[PDB]
Amino acid sequence: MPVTIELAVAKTHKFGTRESGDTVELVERPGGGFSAVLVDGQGSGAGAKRLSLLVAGAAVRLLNEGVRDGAAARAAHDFLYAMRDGKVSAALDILSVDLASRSVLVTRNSEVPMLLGRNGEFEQISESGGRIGIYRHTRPRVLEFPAEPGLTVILVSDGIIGAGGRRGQPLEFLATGGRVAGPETPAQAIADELLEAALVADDGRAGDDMTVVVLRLRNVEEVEPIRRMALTVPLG
Amino acid sequence: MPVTIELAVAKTHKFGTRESGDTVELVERPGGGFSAVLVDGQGSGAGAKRLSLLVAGAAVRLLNEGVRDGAAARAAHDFLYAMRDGKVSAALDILSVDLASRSVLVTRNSEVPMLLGRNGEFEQISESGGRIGIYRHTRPRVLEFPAEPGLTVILVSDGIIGAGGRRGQPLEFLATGGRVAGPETPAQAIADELLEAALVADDGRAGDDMTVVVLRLRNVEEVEPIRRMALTVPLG
Ligand SMILES: [Mg+2]
Ligand SMILES: [Mg+2]
Ligand SMILES: [Mg+2]
Ligand SMILES: [Mg+2]
Repeated sequence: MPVTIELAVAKTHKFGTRESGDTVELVERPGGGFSAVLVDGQGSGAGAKRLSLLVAGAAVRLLNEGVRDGAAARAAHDFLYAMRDGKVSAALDILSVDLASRSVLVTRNSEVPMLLGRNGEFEQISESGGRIGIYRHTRPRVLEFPAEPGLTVILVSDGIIGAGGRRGQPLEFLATGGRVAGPETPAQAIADELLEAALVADDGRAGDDMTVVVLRLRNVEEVEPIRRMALTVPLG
Repeated sequence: MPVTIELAVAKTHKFGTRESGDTVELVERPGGGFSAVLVDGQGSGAGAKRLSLLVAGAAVRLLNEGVRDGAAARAAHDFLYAMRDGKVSAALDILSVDLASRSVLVTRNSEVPMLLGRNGEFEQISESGGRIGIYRHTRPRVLEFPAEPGLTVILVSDGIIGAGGRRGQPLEFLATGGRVAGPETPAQAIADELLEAALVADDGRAGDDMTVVVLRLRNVEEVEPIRRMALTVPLG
């Protein structure tokens, strides 16, 4: 069947800082479809943000050129490894729906778990290639799923996994994801609600930058092929 | 005053084609804030889309690197002029919220009117540099406005302006914009309703790719700096 892609993001910064070192960039693939690049750079605040932007940018450039996701992740690593002399790490994920291969690809270098929903049944997946920027020969670990209606992917930054840690009551990630992801729940509502649960776990003072990325594939129930995108930034 | 920023896009393609030649890409600005890059490649279909992705990708790269918006537009022009040997053109606009300068910039090489909302009313503005790609000495025109509550910018592709040509009754752009953009209307609803007005004017058969980009700055009504992004698109 034809598929509709919903992607959504909800994110905030560590309490006490004025910006996040987590970057999510969205890029249109020249073969059709889209990618989200999630980078969580070492550190917080201004410097962390500058570097996460450039790391994301290294991957986004290559994706724009139709370079394959794995190669793009390796390039982002090579960039960070060269520019910071093997001293700074970052978590990197690339989450793609490739409308030419009819596939969802997840290229992971993060050491944070993800959730996968298969028609409402969620599981936690710990497979990743670990962080980029430090080991010379770092490689992504890769997941590929047929792009069918009912597939959901939830990717987070470590600030979500860390929520509650301050008071020794860590967020139960898999349990909270399955809870919030109802059958008709839109991607944005999953992302919003997972982030809110993490914020409640940190008593409203994020202990680290927090980012939730949700992909939901569903059946087509809009007849005109309209593409939409929206960004909201409160408190600019 | 502090502002909450909404950016929304609604877009579809020319009837009888399978893809749009118009591209919108979003990029986070290193100095703080973001840019939307709108490109309408010459013609329609896959050729036009290749061209517009090529230009948009260049402009995103430059803005990610911190190249100032007017310089970025000229460099995107230099890139197209080189890659296609001076033979092909594109309409380009860059719409930026610069959170370091507290301003909204519109860098124009499109030759398509825009709408500007302020003082509780709308105006149509045609100031622009030429299309990019062909003329060696192309330069952007840059409009800047303070980033304050109550500011709206609506950018469109020429398929919106030309809607209603077939039936003899062109879409009334300013009247429609003012009608659909009431004080409390969200950016996505404005984008959607203007797109639909254009589709209706073309009797449900889009005469040329149609893209609506809406930026709305509003008073802060929220308390947590939680950024949200959403993309909804066919795979298909
Ligand atoms: Mg970080
Ligand atoms: Mg982190
Ligand atoms: Mg065109
Ligand atoms: Mg056009």
